[PDB]
Amino acid sequence: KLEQLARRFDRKAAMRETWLNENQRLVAQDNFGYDLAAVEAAKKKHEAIETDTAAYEERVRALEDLARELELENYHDQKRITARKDNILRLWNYLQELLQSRRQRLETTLALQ
Amino acid sequence: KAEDLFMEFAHKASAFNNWCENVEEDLSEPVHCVS
Amino acid sequence: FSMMTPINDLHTADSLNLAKGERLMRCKISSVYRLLDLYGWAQLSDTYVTLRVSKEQDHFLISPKGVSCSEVTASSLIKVNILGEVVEKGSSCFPVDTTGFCLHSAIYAARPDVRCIIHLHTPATAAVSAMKWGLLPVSHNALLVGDMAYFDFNGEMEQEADRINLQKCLGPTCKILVLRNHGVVALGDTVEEAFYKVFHLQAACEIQVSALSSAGGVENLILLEQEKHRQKSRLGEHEFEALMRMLDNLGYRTGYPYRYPLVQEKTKHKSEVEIPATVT
Repeated sequence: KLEQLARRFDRKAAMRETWLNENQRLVAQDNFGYDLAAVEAAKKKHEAIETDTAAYEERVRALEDLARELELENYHDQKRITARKDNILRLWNYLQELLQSRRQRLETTLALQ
Repeated sequence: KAEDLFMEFAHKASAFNNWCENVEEDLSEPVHCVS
Repeated sequence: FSMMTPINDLHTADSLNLAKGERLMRCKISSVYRLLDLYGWAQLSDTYVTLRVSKEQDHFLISPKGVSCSEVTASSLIKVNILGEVVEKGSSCFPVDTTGFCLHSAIYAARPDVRCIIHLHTPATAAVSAMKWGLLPVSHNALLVGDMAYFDFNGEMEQEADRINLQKCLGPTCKILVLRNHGVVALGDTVEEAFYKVFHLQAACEIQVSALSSAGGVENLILLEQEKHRQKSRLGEHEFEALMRMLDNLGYRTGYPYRYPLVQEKTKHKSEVEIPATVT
């Protein structure tokens, strides 16, 4: 049973890691529309994306909880689960930092217009 | 107000989408088990 | 009297525990070792090329320590874990050291879309790594390389915090990393694209070293602007097949599967009185 739920851990973390990569890719590019109307449209689209990411923060927390289930049960391979878990957490923190910088970028562009 | 009519849909669409993905990925586990 | 070793040893082994696509990736990275040995870039094992087998199962393939790049084969490769634990060892009676994998491990933790990471220690690339403004695109090949990221390297990355700075400086979408005073690192989804970028950046560095020597200054050179520079074949698909075909013509048992046939093979001249062939 515990090996089955570990293999479910791997299969579950695969999508999370691919999604972290994919929004890294899409927040990487910056294309602000011309003049204040398009700038504020991009601003509210950013706020839509920011509201969207908080939905999967919950799923990442669920992955945390079932990950620490293993170390509660004293699994044979602790290092695997712990390393994958805190690398996922680090990458999510990095995506927050990029979102915050992207936001500050757009308040600067709003303020100078 | 015209904008409010867009933005409550803007909330509910994302909630529906992530609920759909949740029930997508809770589903496909093959579950053999026993007895 | 010969260095020639059959690069495919999967049939003679008939052992070990393998994935569904692992035995082709082993041959591909062994061929990558053979090419980097043949050009004279590297001779001594320092964990140059690392490949990820699968997205979920991890189990990254690396070269054993102590075997020179000329002597590496398919069965000699070692499948290790992300931390350094031995997942599977091939037929290579050598002590296992995974110290050099630590340089690739945090890049594995950073970007998943990469499978192949190639690290160089050539004198030209290490001189460019010590070159403080980095690669100046004064040549066409350096324009073909693309964008670069620069990262300070203190020689250690076992520390928990150094990994954060490394993945910070790498960026979300950048496939060439330049560690200061430590050569270069190339990043690729396939081994073909990574090898193509390695070759082009090595040629660009070789051009740039001679250019900076001969000119004596930046002002004596011309630099075209990055803004001005700004069926389907993948970035390394076309060249790598030619290299594999040429090694097959020499005689290395390269397991790389060719997407299209080479020769038409016009039908020969047939007689009815042939004994029917094969041993069945």
